[PDB]
Amino acid sequence: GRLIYTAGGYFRQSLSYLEAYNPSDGTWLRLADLQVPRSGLAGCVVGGLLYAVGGRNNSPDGNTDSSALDCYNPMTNQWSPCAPMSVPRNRIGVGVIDGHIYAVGGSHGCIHHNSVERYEPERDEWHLVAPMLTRRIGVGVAVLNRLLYAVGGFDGTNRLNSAECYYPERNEWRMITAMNTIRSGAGVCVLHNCIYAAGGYDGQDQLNSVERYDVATATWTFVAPMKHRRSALGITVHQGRIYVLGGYDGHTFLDSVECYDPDTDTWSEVTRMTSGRSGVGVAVT
Ligand SMILES: CC(=O)N1CCC[C@H]1C(=O)N[C@@H]1COC(=O)c2ccccc2C[S@](=O)C[C@H](C(=O)N(C)C)NC1=O
Ligand SMILES: [Cl-]
Repeated sequence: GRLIYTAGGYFRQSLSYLEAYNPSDGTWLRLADLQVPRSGLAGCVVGGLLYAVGGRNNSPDGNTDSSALDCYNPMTNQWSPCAPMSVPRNRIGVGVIDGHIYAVGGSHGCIHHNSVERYEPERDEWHLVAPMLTRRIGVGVAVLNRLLYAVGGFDGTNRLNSAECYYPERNEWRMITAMNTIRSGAGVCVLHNCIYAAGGYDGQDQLNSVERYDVATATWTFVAPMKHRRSALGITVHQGRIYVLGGYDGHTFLDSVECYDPDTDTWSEVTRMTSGRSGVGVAVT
């Protein structure tokens, strides 16, 4: 029984919520709140532990970008602080290779990072790796063939359709085929050896379009669009299906959870979050 965890988010301000959805019985679990509210964070799992990486705490009285790394133990229902990153990273992308967390791009105030750093849970240490070829905030990160892909985002001036690839063994980045659509704040994940980029914002509108990268043909192909246009959505893969959680559609903060079936190329609404929010960190354990 694996659960879909949603951490933080934004609605009126940055949120502390930690909730877990059970796709089998359709139930929601209210877990221990994050010690610090955060939106624009990313979640990941290493060794059955959930990690909440970066983000920003938006409050009516002030905002603070986060360099924090926090660890949640499902067995104890406890958050424990870990070593912080070298810099705050709001609107971050995260990816796991060999139980090591890569924190990719994001912003700190006026600064749009191209820097990337890697966390080692065994040492509780962050180390900078080679920076990306492009500054990317609202970046989608996917791990495919033990390579770390950084997909779309925003560079401080322009929203990107470009994508690049990190080779951990060689410690280097290379540009790959650009997507068909410019996407900042999309849901990026890997399903059946493909990278999916669902939703996002193109500089004008929130998107419902979904495209997938096939490594063999090095091409991006459009698949069935989602029912809702959404940017700042949470995304995950559970039992061979894609789940998109919340986001912003240009008018409202969505509580909608859609599920993608690759066999039928269809999306369906599976549940609703307890409240609408955007900028959540999502992971499965
Ligand atoms: C104008 C604006 O963004 N404001 C004004 C001050 C607070 C901030 C706000 O409200 N941010 C939240 C949280 O967003 C995120 O965590 C996030 C995470 C990843 C990528 C991108 C985003 C942005 S999201 O794609 C754009 C969407 C929006 O345009 N409005 C609601 C008007 N904003 C949001 O949901
Ligand atoms: Cl924000």
